[PDB]
Amino acid sequence: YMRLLLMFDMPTDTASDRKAYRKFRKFLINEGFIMHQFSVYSKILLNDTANKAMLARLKQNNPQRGLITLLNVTEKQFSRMIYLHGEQDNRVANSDERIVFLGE
Amino acid sequence: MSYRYMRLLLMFDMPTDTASDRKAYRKFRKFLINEGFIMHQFSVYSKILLNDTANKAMLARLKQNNPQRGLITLLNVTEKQFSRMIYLHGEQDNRVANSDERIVFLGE
Amino acid sequence: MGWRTVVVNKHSKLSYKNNHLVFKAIDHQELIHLSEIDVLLLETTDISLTTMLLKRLIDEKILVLFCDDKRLPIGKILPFYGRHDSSLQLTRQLAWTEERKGQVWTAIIAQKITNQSLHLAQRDYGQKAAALLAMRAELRLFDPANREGHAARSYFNTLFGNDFTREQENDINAGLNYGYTLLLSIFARELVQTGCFTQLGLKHANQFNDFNLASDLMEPFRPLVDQIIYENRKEAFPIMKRKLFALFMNTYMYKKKQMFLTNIATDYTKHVVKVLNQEEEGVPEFGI
Amino acid sequence: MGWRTVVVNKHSKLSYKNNHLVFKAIDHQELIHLSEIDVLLLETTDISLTTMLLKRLIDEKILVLFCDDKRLPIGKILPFYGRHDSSLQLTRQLAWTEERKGQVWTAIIAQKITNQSLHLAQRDYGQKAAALLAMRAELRLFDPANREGHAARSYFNTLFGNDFTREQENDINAGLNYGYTLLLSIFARELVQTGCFTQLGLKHFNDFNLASDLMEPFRPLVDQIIYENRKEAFPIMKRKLFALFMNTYMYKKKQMFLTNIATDYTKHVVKVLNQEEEGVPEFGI
Amino acid sequence: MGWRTVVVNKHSKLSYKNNHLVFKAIDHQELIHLSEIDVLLLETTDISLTTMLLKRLIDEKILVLFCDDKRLPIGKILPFYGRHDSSLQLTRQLAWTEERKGQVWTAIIAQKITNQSLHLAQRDYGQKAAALLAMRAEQENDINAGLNYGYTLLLSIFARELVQTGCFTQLGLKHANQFNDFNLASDLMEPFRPLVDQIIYENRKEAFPIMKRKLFALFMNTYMYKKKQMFLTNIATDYTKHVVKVLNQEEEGVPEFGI
Amino acid sequence: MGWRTVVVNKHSKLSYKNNHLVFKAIDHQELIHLSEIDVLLLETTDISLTTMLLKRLIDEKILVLFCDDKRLPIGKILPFYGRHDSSLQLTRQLAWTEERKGQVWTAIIAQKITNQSLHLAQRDYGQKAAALLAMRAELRLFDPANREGHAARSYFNTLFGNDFTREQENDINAGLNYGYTLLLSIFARELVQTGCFTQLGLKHFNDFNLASDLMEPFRPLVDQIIYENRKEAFPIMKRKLFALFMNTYMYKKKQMFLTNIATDYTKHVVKVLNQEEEGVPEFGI
DNA sequence: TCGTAGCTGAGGCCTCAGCTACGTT
DNA sequence: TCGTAGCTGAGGCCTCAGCTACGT
Ligand SMILES: [Mg+2]
Ligand SMILES: [Mg+2]
Repeated sequence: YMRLLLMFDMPTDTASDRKAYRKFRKFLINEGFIMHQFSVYSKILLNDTANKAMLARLKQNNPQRGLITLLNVTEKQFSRMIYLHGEQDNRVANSDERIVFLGE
Repeated sequence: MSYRYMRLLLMFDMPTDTASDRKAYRKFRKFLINEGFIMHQFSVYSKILLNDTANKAMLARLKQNNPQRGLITLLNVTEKQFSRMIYLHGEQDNRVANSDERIVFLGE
Repeated sequence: MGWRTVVVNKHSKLSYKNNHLVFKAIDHQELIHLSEIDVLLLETTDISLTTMLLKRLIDEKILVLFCDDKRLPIGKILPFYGRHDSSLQLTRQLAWTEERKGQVWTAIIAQKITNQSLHLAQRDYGQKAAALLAMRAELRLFDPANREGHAARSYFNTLFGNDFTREQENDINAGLNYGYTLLLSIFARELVQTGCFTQLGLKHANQFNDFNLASDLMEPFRPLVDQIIYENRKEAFPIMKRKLFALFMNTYMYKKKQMFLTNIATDYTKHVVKVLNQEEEGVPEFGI
Repeated sequence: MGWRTVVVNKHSKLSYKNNHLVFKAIDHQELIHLSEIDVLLLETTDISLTTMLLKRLIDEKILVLFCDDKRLPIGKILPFYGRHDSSLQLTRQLAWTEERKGQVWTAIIAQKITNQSLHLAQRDYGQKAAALLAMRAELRLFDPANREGHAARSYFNTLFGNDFTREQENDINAGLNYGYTLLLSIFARELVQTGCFTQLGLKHFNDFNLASDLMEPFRPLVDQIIYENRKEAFPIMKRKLFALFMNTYMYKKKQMFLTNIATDYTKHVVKVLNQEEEGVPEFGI
Repeated sequence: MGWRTVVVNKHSKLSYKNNHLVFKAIDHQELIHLSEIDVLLLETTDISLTTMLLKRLIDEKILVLFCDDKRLPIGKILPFYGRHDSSLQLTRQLAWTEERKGQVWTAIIAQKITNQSLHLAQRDYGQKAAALLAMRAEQENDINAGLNYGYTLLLSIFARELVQTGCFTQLGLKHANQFNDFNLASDLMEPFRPLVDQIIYENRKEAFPIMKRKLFALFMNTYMYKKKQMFLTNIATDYTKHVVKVLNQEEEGVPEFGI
Repeated sequence: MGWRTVVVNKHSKLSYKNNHLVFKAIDHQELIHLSEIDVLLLETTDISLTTMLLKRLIDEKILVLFCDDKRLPIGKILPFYGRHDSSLQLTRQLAWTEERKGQVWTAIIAQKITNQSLHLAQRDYGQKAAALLAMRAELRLFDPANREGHAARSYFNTLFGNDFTREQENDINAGLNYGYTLLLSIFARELVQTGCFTQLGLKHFNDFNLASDLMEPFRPLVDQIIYENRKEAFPIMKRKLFALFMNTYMYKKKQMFLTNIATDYTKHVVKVLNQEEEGVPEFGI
């Protein structure tokens, strides 16, 4: 039960660089990553198989640019995120709860 | 699990709109550097902490120097996790500041 | 694939975009990645959705449930195909021997009675419970003596009183039925995935309905609803309905591991289907 | 309970009002009373509909079918309480005798060969055409001698040259295949409507063998169009192929549109497979 | 409470910036946060540093060691003021009774001889070891060079801790600065000497440079003290602060270190 | 083993070459032979030095002192092997008799009162000045009657008005205190050089009471400068106070610079506190 | 009232080299 | 050849509303 934390700093210098970024960022959205903060994304992943799978997919869609970096946080750790200022993203996509209501 | 040489991960998005906003940021970022945080990536900093007590201490200091702007967010990663950081592209920062080893040579 | 049970009950508009379900209501909007979704329950009549979304919901084998204006379930999406090539399993299902169907159905109804008994024991009816094991022992192929129904009567009498009958028209039955429909839709899904038709029950084929086979496979799991409803037998219907979603959250002992209900159902179903094809010899077991 | 099979394939919004299905929007609007509806087929991914309507569609035990982006059926609504009358056809399909499947399949294949021949004759190959009739006459149950394939070879050779094979990767085959997929999706649709499963053909992979089997005699309709445009680029064949949905074709003595034919043909073939009728319906070109 | 022992060997310039030590060479550059630093060892004569940095190194009570051209230690920074108000402990140290200094010094020297014995026993001299316990109820080579290096390390540690408590290191409990400016540190470190003896014994076969490295173990290893595994400098702090208490007569009973 | 006390306070770089200390600043460069050096005092935070030099400074047992940014001493190099001769002064300071500390402290306080009086006379208060001499004459060991404080009150009243108190928060006091801190750091420095500890004054919270005690007679030097600029803003008093480091003052029979006086005064006071001499040295304004 | 992919330009986020003013209640 | 605090402007990072071209 985990959260993959993906962090990039990618170049914008040239139009190939930018294209590569837009492609990559698309891949991320399609893959169900949530922007927590600019340049910083998180995908909730269920178990080990999902992870090794996701990592392989990332490697295939690697835009060989910039600094792109991944961390594996446990759900426990990620939900304990201290908000020094500003408030939490309450989208359901960002929780780990089994049952979900769209307005009860 | 351990947190022994844990790593606090600090992530901000702070407004630049007005000069008070910018001042607040520079103050905050200074606090961070002075407190021994390392820029891993642009809006993203990490401070190695020795144990949990050091953390609760650091958290209290952060709260006191809170700029009251933007989205500022903290996560506790275990040493194990942080050293397993997968570098999808680009390469690691080999500063001593970024290792956890007690004995350090400046050219051995 | 997934784990989320997504319940919708606000006036809203569901769409699809980039592998996400898209929910839009006046106050707010939400995006949820399909790979995270196990079940989509459309509780109300104020919801509007697109055929695009429904295609995709079928692709990712998501259980979709529709409800009436009293928020009771009245139907499901039934995909025609898949896993591909489902054809293989079809030709095998048609080949299922009458004798074997019997062994399996009876083995399964036996697990139910057992679980009914365990449930009674769990409520300190050591006696009535032991009586149901007696009935189990007297089962013959396809239960021509209807021990199933006798067990069922005694079971419910002991749990809810001698006045109680499964018919009709109280809160307790309404909840029991809601629950059973949930179980039904789960196994219906899994069966179709294996390449079977849910129309064909092991004992009655499709004489009475289009989902008998799901109805047959879910038998041993019925007491899971019985437990929840018994515990909330004092409550109003809306509270039973909610407490029943526990089935999708809780974890249950199965093959020596604590597993989630839908995962169990998948294994159980796929494995039952194997022993019906005669690729294997011992029906899998669910106990409570 | 009704009679209408309501097919939707325009970008639209379905709703419910006063016992009517409500279909919008501009250019076109329409109201249809639910008591008149037997089946609602949602052919495309363009449509949007309401849970209110779906509740009511379930109340009146209307068969609701969904399709994918290639307009093939992929599922239906399954009510928990009650049943549409297509359910009955399943029990019958499972009962289809091996002998009868044979008679029907062979009868159908025979119509194909005939139509292949007529097509050849129409291109002034009086000779090669007559040869295919010879092959037709030598058909036995389930064509174990594979006259079908021989007819097919000769047919295509005469039309597109001895160098031509149907395996080879060119514009002509691409169009032929596009056209056949169109025919497939049509019959797939109709079969499911009748309450059948498309997955198992009369002669035995594919999820649509049975559609593949029923559409056999209609193949030459594509063959004609492609032959006529054999000189053109693929995109032009693709467009000229939409003719199938516009043109009208001789069937049961009346000029009818292709989908109407398919509906009759299918529903009637299914009858003779159930043994409620004798005599397969005929399509000629 | 810092933990890093930072050893410098390369021609370089040390600076201070934003609570960091700043190290600059060819083309190696490095920043280290002072709060992480326990000890700074300046091994060579090719290093240049600033009085700013040294002020800050004294503020954060970091042990700074200097070496000669053979890379042996020859001195350390001795702060004058090691707490707030250190004056309080000074007036108490001057009040230390001759009788009590005796009890404490003897108690400490006893711990040493015990630990020497335990060390002998650990090398299977059950006999000679037992002989040293009897005493308790009553040249110019690589081995000594290492022993002395090690003892200087221990000395600088306790010197530091003593000053922090507000004491003067000059005044030994028996000998009160007659021979040394650090007799009191020399006195407190006595029971810890065998820690060096062990390391040197184990490497008695090796060349001096290998003994020197193996000795840094003291700053990394952990040792049994008051029932807990602790790092050497943390022990030294507790041990020292607690010894000072029993000399002021704010408690009874010298703390104990065993090996 | 040497005689020079070498004070550094300019932004600079210290090196070693051929038995010399090497001093380099923007323009100024200077070489000094180590055998001539008794003490090296690093007064400021702008200085850079080498471990080579420090090794050699330890070899020749030179006393090396470091300071903080207020130019007060905070530590020294402690060699492991030998000893500079300032070590000996510690054992002597601990031996300072209570009776003698009294004689010296009182003698010193008396010089202060005298200088306060001379300052008043210099401002044409012949009268109030003579009154302070009366107070001086009534001093006893350790001033239990607090004539010091009475002299101080009257002194400041006459100079800055009867509404003036030294506890009030104004520009005049801010400058007076700045000035006194300057004097303090000077004597703190000199005391440590002699081998003493600054922490404990002759008469008993501060880490520098003893410096505070020795600087007493020099206080009026600040009082003069501030009085003269009592009309000005604080920043102007601060600058005019640097005069202390430039001006020359009568001491012994010679015009000397302040720090040179402080060095002599301090070393000599320390001598009479060790009882190697009789007769406290005198500073008059 | 169905989806996709890809680019642009406006506008906010973020760091760093380089400059000025300052330096013992 | 020592530091700080505070601001600026050059220049790269990052997202998003809005548009075009497209799709059995
Ligand atoms: Mg970034
Ligand atoms: Mg950021």
